[PDB]
Amino acid sequence: SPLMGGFGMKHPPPQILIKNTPVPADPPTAFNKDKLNSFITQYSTGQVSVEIEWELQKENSKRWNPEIQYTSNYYKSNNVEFAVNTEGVYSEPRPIGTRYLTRNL
Amino acid sequence: DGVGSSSGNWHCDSQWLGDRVITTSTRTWALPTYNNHLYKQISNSTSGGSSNDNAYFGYSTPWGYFDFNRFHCHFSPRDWQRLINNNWGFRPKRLNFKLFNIQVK
Repeated sequence: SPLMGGFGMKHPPPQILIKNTPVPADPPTAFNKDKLNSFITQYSTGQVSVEIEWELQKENSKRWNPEIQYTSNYYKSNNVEFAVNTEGVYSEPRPIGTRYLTRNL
Repeated sequence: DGVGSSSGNWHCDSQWLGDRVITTSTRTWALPTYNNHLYKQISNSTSGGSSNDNAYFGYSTPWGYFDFNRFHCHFSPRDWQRLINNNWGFRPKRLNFKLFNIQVK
């Protein structure tokens, strides 16, 4: 299991490598055997979509007590947590972990 | 049937289905005799209290009744949390009532 947390896999999701194909600017009219360092400056843009299916383990506790849950707070604030501000920059308030429910040992 | 066999079992669990949660609850009750088996008539003058807003007339009965018209009769606090924390609504569907292992003393 990775020490920073997560799922350790022998064969994780493969790396996806992407490159703009070099387009030479224009060769000299007489032949030259050197490797054509002059190129047309360009960049690419696009859309990428990732779809992951996750299997869940539903909590099945017989505990009578109400449990601890992650919640937002109902107190007036300048900004909404996990939103954008007046500038338009999105920010995340605190690091949310996954351990809120309980189980017996 | 008979003295030596029980006419029911204890069953006070909760089962969460897809869109259905089935609550069962078993309790032990005691029933006294009320009114010495009589049908006394009662009033505000019967108990002596005098106020027109509080004046009443009615009947006391030798019968008892079963009330389970509260949510904590059917939900543990943990079940209530499991319900209110991820559900936009709920409503009762069907009711089953059992009365077993009666002993007159």
